[PDB]
Amino acid sequence: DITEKLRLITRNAEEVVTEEELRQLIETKEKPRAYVGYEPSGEIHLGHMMTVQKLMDLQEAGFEIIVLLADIHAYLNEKGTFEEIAEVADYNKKVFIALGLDESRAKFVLGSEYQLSRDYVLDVLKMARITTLNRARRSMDEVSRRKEDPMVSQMIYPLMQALDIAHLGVDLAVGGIDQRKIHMLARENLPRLGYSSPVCLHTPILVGLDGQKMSSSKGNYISVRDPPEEVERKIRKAYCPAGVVEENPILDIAKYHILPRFGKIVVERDAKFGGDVEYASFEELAEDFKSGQLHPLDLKIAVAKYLNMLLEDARKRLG
Amino acid sequence: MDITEKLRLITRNAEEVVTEEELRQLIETKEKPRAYVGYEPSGEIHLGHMMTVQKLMDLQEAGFEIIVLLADIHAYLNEKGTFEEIAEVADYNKKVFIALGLDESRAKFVLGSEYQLSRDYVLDVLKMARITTLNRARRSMDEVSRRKEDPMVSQMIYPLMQALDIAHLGVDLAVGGIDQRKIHMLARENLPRLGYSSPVCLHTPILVGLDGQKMSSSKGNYISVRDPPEEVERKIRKAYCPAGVVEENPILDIAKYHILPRFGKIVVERDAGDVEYASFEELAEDFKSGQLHPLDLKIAVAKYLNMLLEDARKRLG
Ligand SMILES: N[C@@H](Cc1ccc(O)cc1)C(=O)O
Ligand SMILES: N[C@@H](Cc1ccc(O)cc1)C(=O)O
Repeated sequence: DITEKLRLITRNAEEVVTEEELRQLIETKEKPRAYVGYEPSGEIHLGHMMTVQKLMDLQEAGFEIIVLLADIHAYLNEKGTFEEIAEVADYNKKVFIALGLDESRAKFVLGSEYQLSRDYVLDVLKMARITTLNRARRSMDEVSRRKEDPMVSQMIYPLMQALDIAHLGVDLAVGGIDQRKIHMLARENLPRLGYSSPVCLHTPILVGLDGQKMSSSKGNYISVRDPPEEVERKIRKAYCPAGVVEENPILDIAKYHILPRFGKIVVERDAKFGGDVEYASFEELAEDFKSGQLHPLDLKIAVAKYLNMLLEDARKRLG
Repeated sequence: MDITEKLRLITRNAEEVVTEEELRQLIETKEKPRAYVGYEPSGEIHLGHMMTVQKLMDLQEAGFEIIVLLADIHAYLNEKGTFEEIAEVADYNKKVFIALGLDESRAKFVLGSEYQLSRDYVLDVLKMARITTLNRARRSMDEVSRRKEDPMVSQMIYPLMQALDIAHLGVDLAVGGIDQRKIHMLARENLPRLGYSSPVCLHTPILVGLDGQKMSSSKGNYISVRDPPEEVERKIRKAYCPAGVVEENPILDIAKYHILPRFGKIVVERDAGDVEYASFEELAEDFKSGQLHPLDLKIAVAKYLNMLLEDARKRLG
């Protein structure tokens, strides 16, 4: 079964640090623990669903799952007042549950629950003493709200993230590939504090609907709160080059959200365009897209329909 | 004493007071204003430390409650050693400061780790970090950090904590060498943003070494409280003491900052013509004119410094 759980765990993962460690981890200790941390956000979008889906894969593969609602991190990264963040954190927990991470499959933890404890703060000070400002600053390049002229709070942020792995008893740290430098810092520094180096699983960074970097500004992304009509509109005008698989926003939704959740995707089409076709794997879909057998217009309609089913169900649970 | 005498005593030998207006108001409105000086525990206590110790004595004489913060966590963040090593040095420093005159009967001692790891304090550190730019924090540590470039993250946290010590210790007047000015300005601007009062700051000058240059452990151009009498005499005899020149003259500075304030007067033996100086102005005037020769001044300075250190070592045990 090791082989099949390894396949599921690494599905749609961009990188695993390291493969061997992950394998031996599944071997020794039949109770592996993985987590993902999230700065509470008023808007939960496909990007979040990227790592959420990976947590569901892991839970299906036998892992214990922890979801860290990193409220202190959100504060340090200028996401608002403690009060505002506390409210978004509760909202986020509801959504994650509604998306499938129910409290019987995952344990939700609030950073403030332990990040102000004496043992944790002392570790932060030790981490700060052995970490150069340079290394810390560089680890935050793709994470900090401020790339240039950051606040001291953003330099403390990576140290705390690394410590969250140790204090939550995590064996596998899951996160987007933009968390890579922070995870390497953890692997290098945690042992110096008497903690084990974590295995890391990185997911790819989803490009926005326009084919460029996803940005809260442009709004080139889909939120779990977007109504069916809005989802349809955004997909309709999304960048989707015919025969181009990589960096294709629509293909990405099929690959990362629909197929993993539904198993297959039916693309209804008029007879003159080929008639209804069903894809049991992404490689089959991509192959037809690459060859021109599957046209962007038909794929878009199907992706919008499945995504809407996904979100509708989410809202249903969300009550 | 009246307000005038208190202000003269407090500002005596200060390089800067931020601000004198705030200081007068503090004294006129608060019954027991509080002042402090923080020190990273150090293996060697020297005349530089005795400079701020004397200022705390002046403040206490003026009615202030004085606190000595043994900043153990700060020493750790500024790479002074393991917690174990720093703890031992902190204990030693406390005994030395008590021996020098800041006895537990007249000053309160606080160890940083007693409160710097508490929830309320740590939360304030996060709040301070949130409103302080890395650039300002780094710049404030220019003359404080052990690492000029390539500093550790611990050294960027350091100034935030020093600023917060002022609020958490209930301090009204922060005392420190002029090299602490940037951290103090950070405190004056950001503490109010966290809902705390802006402290009055009093800065003492940086004491030049015995060769007239920057004190350095490499040179040994300074007097340590542990130096035996003959070593103090040897170091003073050999010290930079430019004839007729007063500014940053190491020997005249010892008379100015340590002897006159403490003994109230300084007797200099001279052949027939012993002279008693009651003010540094009188002493300096005679030095500039040539009426007071460097050799005679050196012998007197060594004598008084040895009385001070000998007494301290006796109290130390
Ligand atoms: N750094 C993560 C959030 C996070 C915070 C703390 C952690 O322990 C883990 C993850 C992000 O940018 O999404
Ligand atoms: N920064 C001071 C030490 C200090 C530490 C903490 C304080 O609150 C005050 C002072 C020095 O360099 O000597």
